[PDB]
Amino acid sequence: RLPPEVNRILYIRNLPYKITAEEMYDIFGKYGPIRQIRVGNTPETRGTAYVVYEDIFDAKNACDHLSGFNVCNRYLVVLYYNANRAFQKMDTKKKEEQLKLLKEKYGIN
Amino acid sequence: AKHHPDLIFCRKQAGVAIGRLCEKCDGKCVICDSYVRPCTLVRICDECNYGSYQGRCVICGGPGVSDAYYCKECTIQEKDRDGCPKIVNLGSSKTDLFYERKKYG
Amino acid sequence: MTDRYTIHSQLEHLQSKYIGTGHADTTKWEWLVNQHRDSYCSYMGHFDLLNYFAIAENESKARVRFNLMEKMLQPCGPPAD
Amino acid sequence: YDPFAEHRPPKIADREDEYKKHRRTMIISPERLDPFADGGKTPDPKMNARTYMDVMREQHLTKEEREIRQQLAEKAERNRPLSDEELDAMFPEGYKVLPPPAGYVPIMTGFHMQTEDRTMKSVNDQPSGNLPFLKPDDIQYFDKLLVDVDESTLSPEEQKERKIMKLLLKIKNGTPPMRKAALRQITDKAREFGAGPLFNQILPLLMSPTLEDQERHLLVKVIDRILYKLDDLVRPYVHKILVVIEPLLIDEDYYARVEGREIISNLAKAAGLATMISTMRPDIDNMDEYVRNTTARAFAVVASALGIPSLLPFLKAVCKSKKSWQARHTGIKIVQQIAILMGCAILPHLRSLVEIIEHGLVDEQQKVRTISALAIAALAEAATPYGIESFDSVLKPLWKGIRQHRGKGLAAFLKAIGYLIPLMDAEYANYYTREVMLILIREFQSPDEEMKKIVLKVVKQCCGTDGVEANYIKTEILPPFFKHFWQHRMALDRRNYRQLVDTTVELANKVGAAEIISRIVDDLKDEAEQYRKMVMETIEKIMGNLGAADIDHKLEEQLIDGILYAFQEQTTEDSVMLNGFGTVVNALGKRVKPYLPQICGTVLWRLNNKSAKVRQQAADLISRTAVVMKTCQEEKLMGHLGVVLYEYLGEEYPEVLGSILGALKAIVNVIGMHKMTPPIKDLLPRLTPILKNRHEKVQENCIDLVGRIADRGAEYVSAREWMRICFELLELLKAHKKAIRRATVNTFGYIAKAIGPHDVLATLLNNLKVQERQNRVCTTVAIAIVAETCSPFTVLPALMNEYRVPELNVQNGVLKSLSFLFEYIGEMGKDYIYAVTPLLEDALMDRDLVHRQTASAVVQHMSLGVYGFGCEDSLNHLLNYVWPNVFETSPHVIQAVMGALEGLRVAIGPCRMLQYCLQGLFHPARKVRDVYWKIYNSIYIGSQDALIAHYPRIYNDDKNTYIRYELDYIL
Amino acid sequence: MSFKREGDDWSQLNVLKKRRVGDLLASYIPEDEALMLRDGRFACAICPHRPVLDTLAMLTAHRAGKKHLSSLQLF
Amino acid sequence: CRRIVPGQFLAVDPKGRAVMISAIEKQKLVYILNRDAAARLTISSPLEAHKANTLVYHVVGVDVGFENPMFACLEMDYEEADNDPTGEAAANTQQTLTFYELDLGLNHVVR
Amino acid sequence: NRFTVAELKQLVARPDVVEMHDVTAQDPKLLVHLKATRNSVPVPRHWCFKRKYLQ
RNA sequence: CAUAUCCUUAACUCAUUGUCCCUUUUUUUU
Ligand SMILES: [Zn+2]
Ligand SMILES: [Zn+2]
Ligand SMILES: [Zn+2]
Ligand SMILES: [Zn+2]
Repeated sequence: RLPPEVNRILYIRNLPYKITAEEMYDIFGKYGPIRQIRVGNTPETRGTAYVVYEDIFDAKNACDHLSGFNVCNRYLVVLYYNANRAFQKMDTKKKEEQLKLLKEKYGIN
Repeated sequence: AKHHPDLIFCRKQAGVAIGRLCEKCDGKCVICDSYVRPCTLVRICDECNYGSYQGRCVICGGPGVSDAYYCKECTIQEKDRDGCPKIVNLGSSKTDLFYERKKYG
Repeated sequence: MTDRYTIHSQLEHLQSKYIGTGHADTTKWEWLVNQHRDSYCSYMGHFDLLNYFAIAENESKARVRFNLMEKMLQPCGPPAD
Repeated sequence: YDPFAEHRPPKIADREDEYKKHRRTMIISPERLDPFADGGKTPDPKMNARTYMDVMREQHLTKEEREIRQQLAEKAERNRPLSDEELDAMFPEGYKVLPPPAGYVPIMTGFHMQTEDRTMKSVNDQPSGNLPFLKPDDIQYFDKLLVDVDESTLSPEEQKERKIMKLLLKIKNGTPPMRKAALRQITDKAREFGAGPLFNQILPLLMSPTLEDQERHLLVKVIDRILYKLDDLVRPYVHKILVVIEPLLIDEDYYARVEGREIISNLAKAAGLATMISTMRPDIDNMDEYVRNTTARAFAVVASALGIPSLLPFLKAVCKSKKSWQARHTGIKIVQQIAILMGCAILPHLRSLVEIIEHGLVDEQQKVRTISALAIAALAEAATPYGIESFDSVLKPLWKGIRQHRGKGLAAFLKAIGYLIPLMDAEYANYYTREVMLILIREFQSPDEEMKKIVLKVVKQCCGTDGVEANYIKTEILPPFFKHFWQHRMALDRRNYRQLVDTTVELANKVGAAEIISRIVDDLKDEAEQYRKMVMETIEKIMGNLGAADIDHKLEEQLIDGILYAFQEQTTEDSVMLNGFGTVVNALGKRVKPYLPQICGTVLWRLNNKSAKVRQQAADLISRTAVVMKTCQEEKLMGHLGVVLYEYLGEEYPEVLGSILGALKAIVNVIGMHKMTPPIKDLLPRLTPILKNRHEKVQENCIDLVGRIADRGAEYVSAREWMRICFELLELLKAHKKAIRRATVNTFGYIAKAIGPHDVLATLLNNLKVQERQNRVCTTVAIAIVAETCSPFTVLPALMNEYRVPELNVQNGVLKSLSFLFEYIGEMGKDYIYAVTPLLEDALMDRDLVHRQTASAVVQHMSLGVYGFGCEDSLNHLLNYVWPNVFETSPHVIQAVMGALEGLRVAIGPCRMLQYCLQGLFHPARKVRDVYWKIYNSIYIGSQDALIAHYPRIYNDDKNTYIRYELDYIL
Repeated sequence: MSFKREGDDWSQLNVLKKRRVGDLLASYIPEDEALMLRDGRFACAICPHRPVLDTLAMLTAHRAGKKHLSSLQLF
Repeated sequence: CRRIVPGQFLAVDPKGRAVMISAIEKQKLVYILNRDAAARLTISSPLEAHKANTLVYHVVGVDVGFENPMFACLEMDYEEADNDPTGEAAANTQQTLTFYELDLGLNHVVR
Repeated sequence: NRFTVAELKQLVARPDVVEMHDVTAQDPKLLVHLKATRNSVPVPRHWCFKRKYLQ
C-alpha cells in the first residue's frame, strides 16, 4: 500500500541556518529512529538537509506529516530524495572478505 | 527531402523493385521534391521492399498509391543514379509532431 | 572545431565512396595520382584515344592496354612522405 | 484525490507494469575508464576508474551475495541495513554528517494577536531571472538555481555546471523560443562543456519518477544532438547511456521505440565495435532478465549499424559458452533479434548464423531449446525463399522434436517447421506438409493461446504448397477450422483478427469463394460489431481476389442483405463497411441491378435522420456506388440523386457537408457536366459561399468541384463571377492542408484561361504585400502557373514591373515566381533568358542575402532549361555574379548557390567550372580552401570523365613525374 | 456585400496597419535623419556607419538608443 | 568512361545463368538471368562484389558444369603500394587470380 | 622553414602573381603555378575583408 | 561576452495503431 518512489532518505528545504544538532534530531526523531543526518556546509547547499530513517514507514510518515511544519518562523519543505546515482566504487576486496567471513561462518557453499 | 537536412537516403544498389508514393506524396519528385515534369521511374533496393514493406511510400513510408518518378532536372543532372532513394530515418520533425499532438490530444 | 570535424567525417565518407574527391588537405601528390589513374582508365575506355596511342608508339593495342594497366600502380612515383 | 487528474498529461510511470519498474531500480554507476584514451596508454594507477575486470568482479560478487542471502533465507532491499562507509556512496560531497546527541535515544490554542514578520515575503520558490516555472518535484535537480550567487566568486567548473543547469531547465520547461535557443546553444557549446558535465546532469533527469513522455523525448533529443558533437568523447559514457535508453527499445509507444533504435545506432557508430563489445559483455549474463532482454535487443541494433561480420565472432563465442545457460539463451536471442531487425540483410551470413544456433536445439535446458526454435523461425522468415540448403542441418532435430515432444515445446518447433516449408522444393514440401497437416488437425482442439496463434499461420503456410488437395481441405481442414477459430474472442485481439482474415483468404484460393463465403455470410447479421467487421473484411478480400463468378443467386441475396444490414448498424466510424460495400458491389457488376431500388431507398432515407454520423455515412455510400450505377446503366436514378443531394447543401455540420460534396463530386465525374442535374449553372453559384467554410473537409471537396468546373465548364458563369470567386480563392491559401493549397493554385490557371491573365495577375500581384510566408509562396506558385498556361509574354511585363515596388517581400516574391516559372517552362525558356538576365544581375548585386539566394535558384532552374541551345553567354555572364557568393555562410543561401553551380555545370560545361575553382584549391586559408574543395567534388562526381581533357599541366618535380606524356604525343 | 459590408480581409488590414504605423512614426522624423533604401528599409543618416533597420518602428526604437544619442550630439 | 563505374569488363556464365559486369577497379555486379513460363528473358536485381583499392585486368567466367557460377579475375591491390615512401611495396606487390562464386542458394556473391 | 616572397617570385615562371600570403601556403609552388595558368579566374577579393560582402 | 525583441528563409509539417510479450519452479486433466 505504498508507491515505489518512497525512500528512507528525506531532503529538507528552508532550514534556518546554524540550527543545533539537538533540535534537528528532536524534530525528526519523533517519527522513528534515525540512521543518519547530513547538513549542507558549502554555501550553495547551506541551509538544507538529508535525513535517513532506519525505517521506511517512519520516513513515509515523516514526509506525510512533516511537510509545511513551522520551524524558526518558516515552513519546512520535505521531499523524498531520489538516490539515483552512486558516487564511489564498491570496494570489491572488502565485500569479498565480508562474504568469505559470512560463508565461513554458516558453512554455506 | 530537400527541406530536411537530417534525413538520409538508403543509397544501396537499386534493383527491380519499383518505388511508390502515398496519396500525400503523389506527383512529386523523390530527390528535389518538385511537382512538374516527370522523367524516369524510381527503383528501390531489395531490402527496402522486404516483406511487409513491399509497396509503401518511398518519401514518407505510408501505403503507396502510385509510382514514383524522378523529374527531368534530376535526370539531366543524373541524380537518378545515386542509389536507392528510400528515406531511412524519420528525423526530428516527424518525431516532434507526434509528441506535440500526443501532449495536447 | 566541431564543424571542422563534421566536415572531415563527411569528406572521408565521400572519398571512400567516389575515389578521388579531395578535401582541404589534399596534397599535390594525391590529387595528381588521382588524375593520372582516371586518365589511364579513360584511355582504356575510349577506342580512338587508344588507337592514337597505339599508332604513335608503334605498338599493338593489347600491349598498349597492358602497359597502361602496369602504370596504374605507381603512376607518379613513390609517395612523397 | 485530485480533481485535476483529467487535465494533466500522464506519466510514463503510470502505464508501466511490474516488469518495467526494473528500470527505476538501476542507478548511475561511478566513473568508468576508457581504454582507448590517449592511444591506449599505460593506465595510471590510483585513478579509481573502473575497468572491465572491476566491473566483472562486482557483478560476480553480487551474484554470489544474493546466492548467500537466498541460502541464509531458508535456514531461518530498501529495508536492508546500510553500512556507514557505503552510505557515503549515496550522497554528494557537499555535506558533513552530524554526530547523534546523547539525549537522543532511538526507539486547543486560544486567541492570540500576531506580530508582523517580513520573512515569509523573503523566501522564494522560483529561480530569479528569465527562467521557467520550477515544478515542485524538480527541486532536487535544479536546487542550485534557487540560491543566488555572484559568478566571479565560484570556480570555472561550478560556473560551467550552473550554465548547463540553466540550459536544461529552459529545454525541459521553456516556451518554444527558449527551448529553441537553449537547444542550439547546448549543441554548439557541447565540446567546450565536455562530455562529462553534460551527462552527469542529463542522466539524472531521465531517471526521474515523474517524467512525461514529451519531456523524455526532449531530453533524448538533447542526447542525440550532442552525440554528433562529441563523437569520440562519449566512450566512458557508453554504458550509462544504454541503461537510460535501452528501456525505450521495449516501450509500448512506436516512436519511442524508433528513436531508441536511432540513438543506439548512433551511439554504436560513435563509439565503435570494441567499446560496444566490452561494455555489453557483462550484461549478457546478468542476473535480471530485464537487463538481458534489453541488451539482446540492443545488440541487434549495434549489428545493424556496424554490420554482422564485425560481431559474428563475438556472438559465436557467446552462444557456445557452457558455464551459463543464461548467456547461451541471450546469444540465441540476439540472433533472433538480428533476423527480425535486419530482414534481407542476414542472408549473406545465414550459414554462419544457423551454425551458431544448431547446438541449441538439443540443449538440456528447455528455455534454450525454445529460443533456438524461435531463432530458426526468424531466420527462415527473413530468408524467403533462399537458404533451404543452409537449413538442411536442422531439419532432423526439428522433425524429431515435432514427432517426440508434446506440450510447450511443440508451439515453437511447429512454428519453425512452418516457416521452413516455403523455403523447400516441391518434392520435400509435399512430404512435410502431410504429416504436419496431421499434427495441426489434432491441434485445432487445443485451448492454448500460443498454439492457436501458431496453427493459423501454419495452416496458411501449408495451404500455399500444391501438395495439399482441394478435396482434402474442404473435407478435413475446413469444418474444425470454422468451428474453432471463427469465434467472438478471436476477433477482439488485433493480431488474431489479422491472422484469421489472412488465413481464410488463403483457404479460399484453394477451395473456392462460394465454399468459404457461404459459411460466414450469415454473420454479417451478427450483433457484435467487431465480429461483423471481421467477417466483412474476409468477404471483401475474397471477392477482391477471386471475383463473383462462383456466387450463385441464392447466396447473393444473403450477401446483399448482409452488407446492407452491416452498413445500417455501424458505430465505430471507420472505412471497413464502406470499402467492403464498394468491393462487393463492384465485383457483382451488372448482377446488382435489381437491388439498386432497395439501396437508393435506404440511402435516401438515412440522409435525414437525427444522427450526424448516419447522414455522413449515407453520403459516403453514394460516393462509393456512383460507378456501379453507370455500369448498370441507371443514370436516371443517379441523376435524381444529384438533384436530391443539391438540397442537402445547406448543412450546418461540416462533416456531413463534406460528404455531401464528395458524393456530388462522384456524380459529376460519372455523368458529366453537361448532363448534370441540377445544371452547372445552378450548382456553381450555390457553391461559391460554401468556399467561406473554414473546415478542411468542406474546403477540400469544394475546391476540387470548383476547380473542375473552371476548366471543363467555364461558360456556365459570367466573367464577373469568376473574378469574385477568384478573389475568394486567396483565402483558401491560408489552409493548413497542403492539398487544398495546390488545388487552389491550379484553379487560378483555369480561371485565367477564361477571364484572361491580366485580371487574374493583378490580383495575384497585389497579394504579395502580405506578411505571412505561406500566402506569399503560394501566390508565387500561382503566378507561375498562369504564366505557363497563358504563355510568358503575357504575364512577364507586369511581373517584371512589380520588381520596382519598394517593398522587400514583393521583390523576393517576383524573384521566387520567376524561379518556379523557369522550372515549369523548361526548354521553352530559351525565349526569355535575355529578357530576365538584367533583372537577375540586379538581384545578384543586391545587399540582401535573400535576394541573392532566390536569384541563385532562378539561375539553377534557368540553366537546366536552356541546356543544349547555345545560351551560354548569358549563363557565363551570370556565373560572374553568382560566383562571389561562395563565401557566404548561411545554409539556405549556401545550398542555393551550390544548386546554381550544379545547374551551370551541365549548361556551360565542366571546363568553365574547373577554371573557376583552380586558383583556390591550394590557397593558404582553410576558409577559401574547403569551400573551393567542396565545389570541386561536385564537379568531379557529376562529370568525372569529361575532366580528363581539362586538367592543367603540372610540371615534374625532382622525384615525381606529373606530366601526362601520352596526351603530349604527336602523330 | 455592397449595401452593408460583410467580413474583413485581415491580411490586407494588416498591410494597412503597417502603413498607418509608418505614417505616424515618420511624421516625427525629419527628412535628413532617415534615408529610405530601394527595398523599403531605412538607414539612420546621423550615425556615421549608417545602420539599416527594417521598419520605422525599429528606426524610432534605434533613435531612442544611447549609441544614436552620442552620435547625435556630434552632429 | 568512369574509373569505378562498371562497364569495362563483361563475362557471361557458360551455361547462361548469370552475367557479370565490372569496372577497372573496386566495383563488380552480377545479374542473374532466367526464363519465365512464356520463354521470355527475365533479369534480377544486381548482386554486388566490391573490393576497395583493387584493380582488375581481366574477368572471365569459368565453366563449372551446373554448379554455382564462378567468375575468375586478374586482380591487383594497390593499397600497400601507396603507403611505402621507399617504393618497395610497388615493386614486390603481385597480381592474384581470385575466383568469385555466385551462391545461387543464398543469392550472394562470395570471393 | 618557409620561402620569403623574393625566392618564391624568382622560382615562379611568372612572378607578377605572387602575393604576401602565398608563402603561408602548405604547397606554395603549386599555388603560384596555378595562379599563372591560363584562363583561370582568381579567388574573390573579399575573402580577407572583415566587412561582409556587399554590406 | 551574456540577454529579450523585431524582420526573414525552407511549395517545411498537422499526430499515430507499426509481434515491446520479454516476466512466476508454473506446465489444459485419463
Ligand atoms: Zn508518402
Ligand atoms: Zn527532381
Ligand atoms: Zn534501399
Ligand atoms: Zn542613428
